Amino acid sequence: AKVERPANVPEDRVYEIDMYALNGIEDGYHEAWKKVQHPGIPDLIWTPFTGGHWIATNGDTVKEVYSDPTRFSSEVIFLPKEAGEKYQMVPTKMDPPEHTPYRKALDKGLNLAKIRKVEDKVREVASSLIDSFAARGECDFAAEYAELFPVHVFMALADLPLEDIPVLSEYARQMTRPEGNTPEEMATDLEAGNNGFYAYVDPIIRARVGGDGDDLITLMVNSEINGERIAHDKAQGLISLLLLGGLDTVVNFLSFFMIHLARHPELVAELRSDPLKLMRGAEEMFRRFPVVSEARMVAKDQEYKGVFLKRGDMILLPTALHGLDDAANPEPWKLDFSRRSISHSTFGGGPHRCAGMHLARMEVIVTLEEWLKRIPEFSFKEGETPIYHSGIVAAVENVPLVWP
Ligand code: HEM
Ligand SMILES: CC1(C)[C@@H]2CC[C@@]1(C)C(=O)C2
Repeated sequence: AKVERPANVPEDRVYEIDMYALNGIEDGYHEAWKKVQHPGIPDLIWTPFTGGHWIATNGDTVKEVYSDPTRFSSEVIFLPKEAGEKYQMVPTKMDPPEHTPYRKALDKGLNLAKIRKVEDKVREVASSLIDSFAARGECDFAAEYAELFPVHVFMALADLPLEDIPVLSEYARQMTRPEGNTPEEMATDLEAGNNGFYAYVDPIIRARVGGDGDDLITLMVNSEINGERIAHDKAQGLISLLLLGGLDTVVNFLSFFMIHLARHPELVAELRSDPLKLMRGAEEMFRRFPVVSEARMVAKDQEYKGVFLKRGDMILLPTALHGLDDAANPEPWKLDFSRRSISHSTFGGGPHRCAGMHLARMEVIVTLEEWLKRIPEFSFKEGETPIYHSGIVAAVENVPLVWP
C-alpha cells in the first residue's frame, strides 16, 4: 500500500522505508534502523509507505523537530496519520499553551524529587520478581521480569491492590499492543482496553477527590487546570497516559539492555565492580537503546532542510537515529559507561520531553542493582535468538538467560 509522490517531495529524497517492517529487523531493531542511515543520507527523507511521510535521519534533525511545537505540532504524533488523528490522548496531543497545565499535573507524580521517595517500593518490585527465578539458574527475562515489572510499579505508584494485576495487565495489552486483521478489529481491541481501564479507575478517581494520599490517582484528580479542579474526563486521560507511558517503553527497553549485557560479560564485571559507574551510566544506556519512533505533524507551511513542507505533512522521529548517530556520539555502538557527552533524544525533547524520565532512570538503575546482587554473571541461552519488531515502540521478546 504505497502513496503517490507529492509535488513537495524531491525524487532524490524518496526512500522505500516501512517503519513497521524495516529490512533486516530480525538482526536487531537498532541494527535495522542504523542500516537505513547510510553515509550522506539527507537530513530529511520521504517514504510512500504508511500514508506517505518524511523521516528525520540524524540527531541534529530529530532534536530540532522535537523542540519546536510552533513548526512541528503534536496534533498528530503517530503514523499512519489517519490512525494518529483518530487516537489522541491527554496531553500528548496538545501544543503549548494548552499542554502546560496538564504537564504540570503530570509533574506532581513524576518529578525528580517525588521519584526519590518511591525508590524503596520500586526496589521491592525488582527484588521480588528477581527472587522468583534467581534460584532456578534460568528465566525468560522478557516474560518473567520485563513484561511484569512496569505493571507492578504502576500498582505501587497508583496505590492499587496487587490482586488487580491480571485485569490491569489485560487492559494494558489491549491499550499498548492492539491486535486485528481489520483496522476495525484493531479498533475493537483498543476500545476493550481503553474503556475497560476507564471503568476500572472511575470509582477510585471519585473516592480519591479531596483525598490525602500521594499516589498517582489522587495527585492527578485534585490537580487544577486554569484555576479550577481538573475535569473528570481529563483526569481519566492523565491516569491512562500514566499507565501507558510507563509500560511498553520500559518492557522493551529493559530487554534490549539485558540482551546486550548477557552478550558482554566484561561490561557486567565492570558494573559489578563499580556501583557508582552503574548508577551514573543509566544515561548511556538510554542513548544506546532508544525505542520510540513517533511523529510530529508539520504545523504550517515552511521551508526545512532544503524542502517545502506542507501543513499536515508528517515527520517520523526515529530516536534510534540520534543515540546511534556517530555525528552526535563517536563510536556509537559501544556501551561506554565513561562516555563523556551522552547525546540523545530517547525521551523526546521540547515541552513534551518524557515526564516519566526520572522514574525510567530509577527503574533501570534499581533493576540492574537488584539483578546483580542475585545474578552476578549470566548469558544468553545458546541456540536462541530474540524476536524483534519495529513500530511506534520497538518490541523485543524471547530473552532466555542462563546463570550458574
Ligand atoms: C525507557 C523508558 C521511557 C522512554 C524511552 C520514554 C519515551 C518517551 C517519549 C519519547 C516521550 C515524548 C512523547 C512526545 O513528545 O510526543 C514520552 C512522554 C511521556 N512519558 Fe515516557 N518514556 C519512558 C518511560 C516512562 C515512564 C516510566 C513513564 C511513567 C509513567 C512515562 C510517562 C510519560 C508521559 C506521561 C509522557 C507525556 C509527557 C507530555 O506530553 O508532556 N514514560 N516518553
Ligand atoms: C508510546 C508513545 C508514542 C505514546 C505517546 C507518547 C509515547 C512515548 C507514550 O508515552 C505513549
